[PDB]
Amino acid sequence: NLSTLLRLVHVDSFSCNNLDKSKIFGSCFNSITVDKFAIPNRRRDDLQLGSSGFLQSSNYKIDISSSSCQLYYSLPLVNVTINNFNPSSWNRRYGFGSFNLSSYDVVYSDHCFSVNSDFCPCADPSVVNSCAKSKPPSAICPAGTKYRHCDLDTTLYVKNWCRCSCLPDPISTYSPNTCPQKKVVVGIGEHCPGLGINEEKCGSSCFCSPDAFLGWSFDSCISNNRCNIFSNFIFNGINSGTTCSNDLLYSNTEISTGVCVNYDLYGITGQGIFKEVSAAYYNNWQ
Amino acid sequence: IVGGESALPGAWPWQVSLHVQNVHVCGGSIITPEWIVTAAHCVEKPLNNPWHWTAFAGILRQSFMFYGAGYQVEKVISHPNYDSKTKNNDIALMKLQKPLTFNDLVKPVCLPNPGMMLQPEQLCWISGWGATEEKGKTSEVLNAAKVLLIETQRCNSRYVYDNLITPAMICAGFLQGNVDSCQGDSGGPLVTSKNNIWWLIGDTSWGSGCAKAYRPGVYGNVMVFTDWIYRQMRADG
Amino acid sequence: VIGDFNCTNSFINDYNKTIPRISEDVVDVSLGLGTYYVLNRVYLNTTLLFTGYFPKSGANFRDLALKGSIYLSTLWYKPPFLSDFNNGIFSKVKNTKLYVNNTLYSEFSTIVIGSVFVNTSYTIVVQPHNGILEITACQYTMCEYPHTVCKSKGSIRNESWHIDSSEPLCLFKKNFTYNVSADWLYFHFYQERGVFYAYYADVGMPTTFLFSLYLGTILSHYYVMPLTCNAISSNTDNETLEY
Ligand SMILES: *[C@@H]1O[C@H](CO)[C@@H](O[C@@H]2O[C@H](CO)[C@@H](O)[C@H](O)[C@H]2NC(C)=O)[C@H](O)[C@H]1NC(C)=O
Ligand SMILES: *[C@@H]1O[C@H](CO)[C@@H](O[C@@H]2O[C@H](CO)[C@@H](O)[C@H](O)[C@H]2NC(C)=O)[C@H](O)[C@H]1NC(C)=O
Ligand SMILES: *[C@@H]1O[C@H](CO)[C@@H](O)[C@H](O)[C@H]1NC(C)=O
Ligand SMILES: *[C@@H]1O[C@H](CO)[C@@H](O)[C@H](O)[C@H]1NC(C)=O
Repeated sequence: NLSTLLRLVHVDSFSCNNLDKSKIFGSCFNSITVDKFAIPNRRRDDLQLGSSGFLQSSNYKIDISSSSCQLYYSLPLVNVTINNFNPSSWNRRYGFGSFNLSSYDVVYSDHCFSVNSDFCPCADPSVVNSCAKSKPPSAICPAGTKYRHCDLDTTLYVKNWCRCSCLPDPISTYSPNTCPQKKVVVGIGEHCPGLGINEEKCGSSCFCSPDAFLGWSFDSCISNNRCNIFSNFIFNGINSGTTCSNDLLYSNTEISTGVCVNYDLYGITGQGIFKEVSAAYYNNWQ
Repeated sequence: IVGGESALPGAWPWQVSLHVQNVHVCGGSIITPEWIVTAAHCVEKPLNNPWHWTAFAGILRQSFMFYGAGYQVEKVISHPNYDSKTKNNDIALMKLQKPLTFNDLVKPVCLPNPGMMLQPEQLCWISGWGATEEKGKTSEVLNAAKVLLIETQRCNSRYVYDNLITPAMICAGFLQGNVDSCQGDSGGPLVTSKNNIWWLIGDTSWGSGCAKAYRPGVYGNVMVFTDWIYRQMRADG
Repeated sequence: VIGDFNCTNSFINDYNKTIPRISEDVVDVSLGLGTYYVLNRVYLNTTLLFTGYFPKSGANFRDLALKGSIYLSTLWYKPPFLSDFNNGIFSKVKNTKLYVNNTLYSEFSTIVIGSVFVNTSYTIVVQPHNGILEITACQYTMCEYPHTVCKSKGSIRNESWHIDSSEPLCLFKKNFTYNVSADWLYFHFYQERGVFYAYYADVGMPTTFLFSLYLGTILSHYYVMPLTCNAISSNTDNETLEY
């Protein structure tokens, strides 16, 4: 029911794309997919219908070629919590923890990177021994992944000078093709594979420093002592399925006694006069 | 030359290879038919006695003669303020005893005038006889590649050279790699396209490998040494 | 073969005997057994002559309950176990009570009614979950070897009769409750003019109304899934399955 949804939720703005709100009040669909996430205060303009912002590039992409709606509602700050979890798999493989931020704070991704399975931010310590200038730390990488690519070469008089890849940082590197970490853009219904990891602060087992994870920021979402959360509704098919409306023609009207009224009760037609009479012979199925 | 292609017999008559002891070692370029411009690191003390030097022109594949059909170098003039440690002022001049009359596929390149107003990311071309991928042999055929000029301020970063480029030297190539010259590409004509005429503005002096990341090529800037070349020509006659 | 999908092929027997059982004490309508109340109508003190689908006085029953321990059988999913839903059936089932740590658990078999038991058709399933009847009629994906395991005194197998990665289109879904400590349960199923009806009763002679659904087709077949368990043997507590 549309009336019950907008009443129990403090709706602030509701707009639909490629769909009219007139046909929503009474129809039949196949399925409804709902996506919910918080709204950053500074990035509040990146949720428009078409924008190359930080949210639509690394957090969530909004499809345009499908009939969908946008719901902007607020939630009270009492008895509420925000879950900040990293959906990346290879990042937590090398010992990733949490952002460790204060309450009422959300984490958004602006620089996302995608790597393959054969990837290890760790160098072979047997090779780094012959290095004197810009010697990176090294440790034992688990099996199945190649070590960090580093080369030893002399320029004019420096015998021990080792050069590696992903310098200075994967966010802004001079040779993106040499570094295995490559920038990626999230698609329709896809998360970010992972964030950039500073190889200079990585590596016992290869354990990157918590400050080496770059390519993310945070911002508060408090507005009028309330938190802003976005909701997106996508309809799959129309004039079919079983997910129909309720307030189309039956809005739970009141019983009007005294005058004769048409009957559509449980599949029966006719007219008659109503009269309230106290009875107790009815059961829970009659 | 790495990542390039074989140079067709077009119009590139500004590459002269110097042969000593019947084997190619270093190349050079010509600006006037009385001198040869090349690097100075191959003109060290063990490489004295310029009488044992020959020059070939208009020869793409390095097999057309044997101890003959060449131009004997009369005298070689090098830069007096040359340092063997930092490799600064690495420009040498070789004078031929032959007139070298102009003919087909024989056309020198004019010197760059002061105030060229070169673009930062200017396009350039390289050519020479060197290895193919890494630590290879001398290429039998002539190959060429395309390079770009990078800024000296970006070339002096602590991760690429750590401030080891003098103001008389410039950097060029690609920071991503796969385009660089290996050992054996001494001298080399670094020309560019401007005003429908090529200008020799670079000269390969030294390098750190080829096709390696964060290790671009080093080319000598002949802009400062423009007055030094004119002084040697006037003092000759 | 019930469905058209592969559930499992682990230790499947070839054939067996599997003779049906016929019982005594035929129906007696002299007290109310075999009849059912009206759909949603209340009839006061009077005599009504109703023309409906009722069983014949003096008819025998057939035991279709199947119990397995380790191995299944191919003939279990073949006639005459796969009867025809001509006009309707009347079932008299009992709740198998199991006592574990002074706790009462009652489970019985599952009835499945349909037409061809395929994705492009509808299928009605009524399975009990510790006193909760889940009557759903969706377009499930039935496999060639449907079965169901017991919750209390679980077997060494897993319940797997349908596999679907997404929720299919369903026309009816609602749960019902009944007395767990009951002794016998009765059900009525029949169709007329393209609509389907269902009835259930835990205590008493007549039967109560459940729902009425419109399908537009004509169902022809029905089958009763076997209940694989371990506490329905002779060495365990003496109790059998009857349907
Ligand atoms: C239930 O219905 C029966 C059948 O009509 C009723 O029995 C008759 O009721 C009328 C009305 O009082 C009497 O005149 C007849 O003598 C009754 N006949 C018999 C055989 O008993 C019965 O009274 C009804 N019960 C009620 C209304 O409580
Ligand atoms: C009818 O009852 C069953 C059993 O309690 C419900 O099935 C449960 O559904 C929830 C929600 O998906 C699951 O978390 C449980 O695991 C299910 N239990 C079992 C035993 O399958 C079913 O949802 C109920 N139907 C309705 C319409 O409420
Ligand atoms: C007409 O009859 C109905 C039902 O008997 C009654 O409810 C209504 O009050 C009557 N109208 C008037 C004007 O008395
Ligand atoms: C269930 O059956 C038991 C035993 O007959 C009875 O005591 C109990 O009242 C019944 N419960 C209901 C809700 O009918």
